[PDB]
Amino acid sequence: TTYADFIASGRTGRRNAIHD
Amino acid sequence: KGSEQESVKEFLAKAKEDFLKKWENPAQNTAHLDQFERIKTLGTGSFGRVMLVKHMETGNHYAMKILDKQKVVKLKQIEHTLNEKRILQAVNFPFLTKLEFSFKDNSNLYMVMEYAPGGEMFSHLRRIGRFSEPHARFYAAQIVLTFEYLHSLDLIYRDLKPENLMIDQQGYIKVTDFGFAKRVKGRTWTLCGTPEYLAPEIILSKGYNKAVDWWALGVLIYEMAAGYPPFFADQPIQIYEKIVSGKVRFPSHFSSDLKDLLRNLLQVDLTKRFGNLKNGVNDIKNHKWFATTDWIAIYQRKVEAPFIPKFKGPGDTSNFDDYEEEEIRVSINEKCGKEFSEF
Ligand SMILES: NCC1(c2ccc(Cl)cc2)CCN(c2ncnc3[nH]ccc23)CC1
Ligand SMILES: NCC1(c2ccc(Cl)cc2)CCN(c2ncnc3[nH]ccc23)CC1
Ligand SMILES: [Cl-]
Repeated sequence: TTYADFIASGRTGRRNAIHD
Repeated sequence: KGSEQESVKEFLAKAKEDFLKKWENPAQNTAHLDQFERIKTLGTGSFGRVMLVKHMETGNHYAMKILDKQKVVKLKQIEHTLNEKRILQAVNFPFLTKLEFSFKDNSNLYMVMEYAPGGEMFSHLRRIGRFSEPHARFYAAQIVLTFEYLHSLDLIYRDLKPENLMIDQQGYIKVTDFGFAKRVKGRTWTLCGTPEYLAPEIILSKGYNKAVDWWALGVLIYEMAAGYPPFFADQPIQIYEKIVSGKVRFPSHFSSDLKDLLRNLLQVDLTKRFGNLKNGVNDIKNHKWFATTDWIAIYQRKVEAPFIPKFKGPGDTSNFDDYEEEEIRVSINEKCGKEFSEF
């Protein structure tokens, strides 16, 4: 499931901003 | 004023007058660190942290953002940090926390704001999994109003996401984290934001405008209603490839009206993206998915929130994660005087 793929991903925690 | 005394246009015109006065003549040095008792760290970051504090003379609780001047410099966030403070001290809106005080010392910059005890929307969204459409709609409405306000002041916000939306004691939200907000009438070019929420035109290194905020709203609504974002992968580069294509798939539980709204927000074509058309924000506010929202009642905070935080006292922090507590060190030597002169 998409939910499962999300939860197994490394991006379910707090996401950092990016910066040039 | 009367509830129907002013149009939105008139109301926003008067709000701009208020804002510009403060914008042109910013408050500076309005408290000192020794006026606050430090209670707990509410969040951390690369060049700063946020603590719950008590203002000793009133007993009021506030959130205090503490930025290390040297770290802001190392990360090249000097101008962005000046933007943040200058803007936050000048704004006033029900879903924003303006600065109550700001000051600096030898080592740090300090911004003190109304405390939101409900914690980050992020925490609740992840735990519960997803929000119902009415629940997601209630939050989204507040963001729509706040963006209309911000954009009318020529401000671009540039970091919408659940981690940056705080829940208050009544279940309403505060749009915090003004670190990338900027007052700009033209287009602008800085690559900033969060991978999942970036509009394609940012990724493609084009000049861009306030339409990027409306794209980010589409991402937020999707994430709130689905429980995961429309473009995710383990690595930022894969997320970017997904965004630029802009191919999205909606959960089968999404309503027709939700899908249609999202198609118009998550529109790669700026000539078609809702919020960026002749009619501006009213294309969003008048969309069928929002047909039930009472914009006037939401503004007045008259609507009963779908979720009202657990609240065990004025300085309760149970809705926050625990972070390691670090010292607030103040050097005997002034750091970065020139850089933060106007702060
Ligand atoms: N009549 C103007 C206002 C109002 C102001 C004060 C009081 Cl006490 C009641 C109402 C309508 C509700 N708001 C908005 N309504 C719709 N769209 C908006 N975009 C930004 C603010 C508003 C704010 C402006
Ligand atoms: N982006 C979420 C946070 C944040 C966390 C870490 C860092 Cl380094 C910056 C920001 C927003 C400010 N915080 C607030 N918490 C409670 N009440 C508030 N009122 C205004 C801001 C906050 C704490 C949470
Ligand atoms: Cl903040």
